[PDB]
Amino acid sequence: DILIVRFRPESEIYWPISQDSRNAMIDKLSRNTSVNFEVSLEFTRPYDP
Amino acid sequence: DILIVRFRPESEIYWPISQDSRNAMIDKLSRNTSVNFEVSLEFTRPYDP
Amino acid sequence: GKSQNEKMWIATSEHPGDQNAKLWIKTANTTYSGRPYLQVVGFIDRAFP
Repeated sequence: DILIVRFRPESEIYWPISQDSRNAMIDKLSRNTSVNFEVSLEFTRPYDP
Repeated sequence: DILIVRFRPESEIYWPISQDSRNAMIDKLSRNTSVNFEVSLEFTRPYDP
Repeated sequence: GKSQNEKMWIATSEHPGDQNAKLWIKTANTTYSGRPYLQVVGFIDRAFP
């Protein structure tokens, strides 16, 4: 009932962010506005009939 | 009740694989480790109230 | 690496407190690049009602 999950360190896909939206990120992270880092991990089970 | 589904042969999106992860693919497919090709086809119905 | 179109992110995890504590499970380095894996130990339940 214990599985060793080992994600790779290198990114799965090249970072698909538009230069304009990346500039939006930059200017949002340059004010008093507080944003949160997102850490999402999803465990998906095999289908059970 | 029979629909003729015809996917296009040319890829929908350019293959979004990082060079490092593609190297991981290459070196994983260069050992005794056995990996499986994935063939996923999803039929999605329209919403029923 | 090359031009800004190829943004790629690499993640390295550091254990809180003492990284060398025996409670942690050792992360084997990548066999393809030479970086530690990101380990997530799973405690999976099997019973459902």
